[PDB]
Amino acid sequence: LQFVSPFAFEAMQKVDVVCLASLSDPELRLLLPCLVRMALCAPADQSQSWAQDKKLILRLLSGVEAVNSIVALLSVDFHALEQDASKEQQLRHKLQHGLTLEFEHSDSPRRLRLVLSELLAIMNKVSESNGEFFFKSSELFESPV
Amino acid sequence: STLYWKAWPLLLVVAAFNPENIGLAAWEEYPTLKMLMEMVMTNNYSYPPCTLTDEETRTEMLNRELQTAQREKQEILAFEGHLAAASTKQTITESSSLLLSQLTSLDPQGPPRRPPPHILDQVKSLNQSLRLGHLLCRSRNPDFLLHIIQSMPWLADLVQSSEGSLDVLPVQCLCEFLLHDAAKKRQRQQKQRQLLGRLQDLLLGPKADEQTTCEVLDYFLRRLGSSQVASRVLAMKGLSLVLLQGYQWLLRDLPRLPLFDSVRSTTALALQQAIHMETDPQTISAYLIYLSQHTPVEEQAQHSDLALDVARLVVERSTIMSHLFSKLSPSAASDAVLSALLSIFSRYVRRMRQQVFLRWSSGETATMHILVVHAMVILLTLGPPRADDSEFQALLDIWFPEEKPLPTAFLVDTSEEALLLPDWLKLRMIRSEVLRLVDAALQDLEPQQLLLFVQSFGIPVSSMSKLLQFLDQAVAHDPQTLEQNIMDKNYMAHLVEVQHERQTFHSLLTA
Repeated sequence: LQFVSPFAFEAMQKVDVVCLASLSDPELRLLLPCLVRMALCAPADQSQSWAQDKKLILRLLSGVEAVNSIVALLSVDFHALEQDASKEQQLRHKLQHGLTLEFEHSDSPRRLRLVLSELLAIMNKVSESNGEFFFKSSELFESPV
Repeated sequence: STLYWKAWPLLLVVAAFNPENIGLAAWEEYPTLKMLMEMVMTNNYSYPPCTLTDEETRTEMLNRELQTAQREKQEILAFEGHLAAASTKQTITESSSLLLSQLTSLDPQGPPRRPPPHILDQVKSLNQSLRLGHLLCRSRNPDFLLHIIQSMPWLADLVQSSEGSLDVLPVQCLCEFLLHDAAKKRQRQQKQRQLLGRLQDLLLGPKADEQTTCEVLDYFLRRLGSSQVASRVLAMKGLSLVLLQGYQWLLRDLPRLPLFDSVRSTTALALQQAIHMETDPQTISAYLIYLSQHTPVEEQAQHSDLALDVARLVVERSTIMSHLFSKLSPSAASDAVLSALLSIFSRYVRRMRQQVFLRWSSGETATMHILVVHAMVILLTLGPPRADDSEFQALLDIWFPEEKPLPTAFLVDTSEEALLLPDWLKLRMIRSEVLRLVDAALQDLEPQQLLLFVQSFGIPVSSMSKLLQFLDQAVAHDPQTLEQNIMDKNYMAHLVEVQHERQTFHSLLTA
C-alpha cells in the first residue's frame, strides 16, 4: 500500500497548482476525485487567477483513464439515490455473486447503491454498538485489486 | 402449536441415534426435520439453513413459509368462527382469536415451518450436551455429511468436534478434512502428513486410479468456483500441498500427473469456469498459462468456448487486465501472459478461417462472437510483446490488413451488417499507440464522436494532433451541425488550447 504523501497533502491544502504538477503520478491517482471534481464542477469563485489555476489543472488532468469512469459516476442523478437511501435507512431503523464481483460487473449507479448501502449499514451497526468496538468484513473493502 | 413444536426434538434425537431407518425417513419425507439435524451438524441454527447458499431458493422458502402462515391464519380464523358460532355466537377476529396462538397446521411433510427461537435454543442446548453432530460423524451409513458435501465455515466446528471422523473412508471426505486441516496440534500435524502421503499415493502413486484421482481433483476444482475467496485459497493451497513460482504446482507439477491427460479436460473446464469469477491477477495469469499450454484444441466446441471465456475475461474484467498490464511495471510474466493470449487467439482465428457472421476481404467466412473480436482488438491495442511479434503482426494483418478493407461483419440471424467497432473500442484504439489501429478508428468518425473522443484524457499526443486535424476537416465540411452539437464553446476552446501545447475549429469555437 501507499499513503498520500505529506507534500501532496500540503499542496492540496494550499491549492498549490504548480506543486500539483511536481506531484508524481501515483499521488495524482490517489487524489483524482477531488481534482476532477474541481476541474469539472461549476467554479464557485470566478476570479481570473482561479480560471488560470483551472487551466493548469486541465493541463495536469491528462494521462488518467479513470477520469472517464469518474465522469460517468458523476453523471448519475443523486436526488433519486438520496431519497432511496433515506427510505432504506428508515426501513433499517424499523446476490449470487460476491460483493466485489457485483461491484465490478454492475454499472456506476449500481456501484453507488451497493457501497452506499454498505456504509449506511456499518453506520447503523456502530450507532447500535453502544460504544462496543467490533469488526465488519466486506470483500469489496478487503479486495486489494 | 406447543405440542407440535416440542415434538420435533424427540424425533430429532431418535433419528440421530437410529439414522439408518428413522433418520433417513426424516431426511426424505419430512423437510422440517430434515433441516433440523442439518442445523446440528452445521452447528448453525439459522433459518433458512446455512447449507443452502442459494439466495433465490432462500427467498422462495421464505415466501412459501409466509404464504403457508397466512393461509393457516385464515383457516384458523374460519374454524374458530365456526366454533364460536356454534358455542358462544361470537365473531372471531385477529385480536379476538384464542386458537391462533395455540394451534398450528399439522403438515410435517409439507412446506417447512419457522422454528421458534426457544425451540432453536433447546435444539442447540441438546446438541451441545449430546454432541449429536459427532454421532452422525461416527455413523458411516447413512453419512448425510457427504450428501450435504455433494460450506467450510460450518465444516470447521463439526470436524473439530468430530476427532474420530478424521479419516472416514470416502476420499471426498479425506480431501474435505485435508482442506479443513489446511500435543494435539502435533498429533494433527502427523495425521495430516499421513493423509498427505495417502493422497500422494492415490494421485501419483501406483495405486492412483482414475476414479479416485478424478474425485480428489474435482473436489478442489468445484470448490475453487466458490464466490468466497477463502474457499478458493484453501483449495489452491491443498492442491499445491499435494503437488510464477508459487503456482509451479499447477504450471509444472500438475502436468506431471500420471493421469494428467485423463483429468486435463476437466481441469481446463474448471479453470475456464473459475476465470469468470477469479480476482487474483497472478492466479488468473497461471490459469491462462496452463490453458494455453494444455487446453485441448481438438474440439471445435471447446476451442470456441475457451475463446469466448477469454473474451469475457478481457472485456468484463478490464480492471484486472489493467492491473496485469500496468504500463508502470512491464514484467516478464505479463509479457508471457500476453504472448499466451495472442497465441490462443491466433490459433482460434486460424481455426475459424480454416454471434456474428464475419467475412474477410480475402473471401474467408466464419461466424465468431463480437466479444472475441473486441478481445483481439484489445490485445492488439496492448502493443506487441517484447519476446515474440509474429503472432501480433499476423493478427494485426488479419483484422486490419494494410491498405485493405476490414473484414465485413453481418448478423447471424438477420445477415445485417453490424458495427464491428463500437465507440468505446474506437476510443481505446485512439488511446493505443498502434498507428494502424489509430487510423482505423479515425476512419469514419462523426463530429459528435470526435468531440466525445477529444473530451477523453490520456490519449497520445500524435493522436490529439490527428483528432484536431479531423475536427478541422469536419469544420470545413459542415460547421453548422458541429456548432449546433457544441454546448460550451468556451469549454471546448479551452480544451483545444490545452491540447495545442500538450486551430480552425478553435477559431470556429471563438466565433
